[PDB]
Amino acid sequence: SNSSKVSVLISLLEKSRDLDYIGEAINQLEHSLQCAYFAQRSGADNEMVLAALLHDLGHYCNDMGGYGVWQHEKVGADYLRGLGFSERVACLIEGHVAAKRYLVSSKASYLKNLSDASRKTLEYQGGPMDEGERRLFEEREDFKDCLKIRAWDEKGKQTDLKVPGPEHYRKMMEEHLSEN
Ligand SMILES: [Fe+3]
Ligand SMILES: [Fe+3]
Repeated sequence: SNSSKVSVLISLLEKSRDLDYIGEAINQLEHSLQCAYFAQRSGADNEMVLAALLHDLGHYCNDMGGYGVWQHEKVGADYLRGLGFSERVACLIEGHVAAKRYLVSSKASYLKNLSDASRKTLEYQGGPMDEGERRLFEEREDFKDCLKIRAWDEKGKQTDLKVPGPEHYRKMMEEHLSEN
């Protein structure tokens, strides 16, 4: 079914509120919700919103500071592939880490924009990209969308911010599973 797959996701999400914040300022649920809030606010399609909603899903579905889970972009992507999510949502989520490594190596002042948690994890994710590694990232057809998502992940750290719950994105997740 599709109503149960999303019922597991919303269950996985709501339980992140009870976790260890992984060094951030808001719990892992508000971080997920604010990203989807900023994604939907920009007028982006449903695929971009869901990707931002589940970009750090690999932190609590199964070693980094500890400020997170190893390959949380890969683990989070693989988990959604099993549910039937599109490859676009998978790669956008899997490329959210590489998006930061690109922005840091490109913008000489992007490190300050980073959270304390995200900066510490960079020393586990590969640090600043080399000259040749950022070459391949720019070759991606979703090179634009990957940078927009990471911008929402850095912006989604607000403490005094009201954001719709996971139930607001339930219908969006159900319709997405039907298209695939
Ligand atoms: Fe992340
Ligand atoms: Fe994040």
